[PDB]
Amino acid sequence: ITGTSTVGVGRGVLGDQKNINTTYSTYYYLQDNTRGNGIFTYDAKYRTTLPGSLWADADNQFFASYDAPAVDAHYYAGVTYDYYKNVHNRLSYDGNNAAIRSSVHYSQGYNNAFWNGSQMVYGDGDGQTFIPLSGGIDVVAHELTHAVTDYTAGLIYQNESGAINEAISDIFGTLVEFYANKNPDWEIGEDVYTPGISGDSLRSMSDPAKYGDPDHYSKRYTGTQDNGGVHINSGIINKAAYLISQGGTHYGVSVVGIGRDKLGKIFYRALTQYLTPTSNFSQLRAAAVQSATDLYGSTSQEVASVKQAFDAVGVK
Ligand SMILES: [Ca+2]
Ligand SMILES: [Ca+2]
Ligand SMILES: [Ca+2]
Ligand SMILES: [Ca+2]
Ligand SMILES: [Ru+3]
Repeated sequence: ITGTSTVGVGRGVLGDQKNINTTYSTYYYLQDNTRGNGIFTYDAKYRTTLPGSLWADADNQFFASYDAPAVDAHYYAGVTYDYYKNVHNRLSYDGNNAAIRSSVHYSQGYNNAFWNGSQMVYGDGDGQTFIPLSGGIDVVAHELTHAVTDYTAGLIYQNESGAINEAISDIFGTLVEFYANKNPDWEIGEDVYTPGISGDSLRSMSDPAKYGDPDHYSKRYTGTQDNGGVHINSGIINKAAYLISQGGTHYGVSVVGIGRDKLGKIFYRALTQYLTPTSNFSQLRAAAVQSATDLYGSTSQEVASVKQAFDAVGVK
């Protein structure tokens, strides 16, 4: 909507107060004009018609329980925007400041969040398996990263390119979580998963096997469920990424860690310059090696560590 930029205040899903960029014109709307061509957050009102209505509030205060998922979808979209711009010089998900649109209160008891090809969509969870999923910065940045991938490598969402697509989203969702630097970890979804159980999450990058996901190519899933296991075999690549950043010895193979920033540069460059829609795991290894070669040189530790990491998960 046309209006003047303002700053509202509210509480997110986890009860934390944050300021949010809004737009005033009769109502205060969740429209942030300070980032690219705008960040816009919508109310799906428990139904499934999208995007629903641009979020309107009479007084620019967003402290009602119903407001919380919107506050966090809006704010963490901005954090994700900031990460890609400041860390990778990328302006929004298309690299040309496309508007970022999000809808919350999608459906009823909906235990998921997703990028639909055009926007982000967040369920509220059923209160048991999940609380509103925009409360998880890694979930928000994971699904916004699917938009980045769709505009760059274009990894097809099935089989190994699909598991790479998923891992790329887990990798950058986690790096955005470290960027925001609030209780960061290498798990996925922990802030919004199972409020009745502490210490768990949807997936783990540092030990995928904690949830029955493979941590080596010899344990890959080859059936047809889950689009050929894209949320399962993503564990193989998540482990590789974790090892590249943090190092460790995995099934006897030692990896020298090079840290998060370099993991992020290498995988960003792979995603945007070398991966293609049909890339498989072995092709990702090559892309990552070449990216590390470009950035740090063929004889670098960075290249050697990337190779160690893919050897450790059985990917040649
Ligand atoms: Ca209000
Ligand atoms: Ca965390
Ligand atoms: Ca996390
Ligand atoms: Ca939990
Ligand atoms: Ru996903």
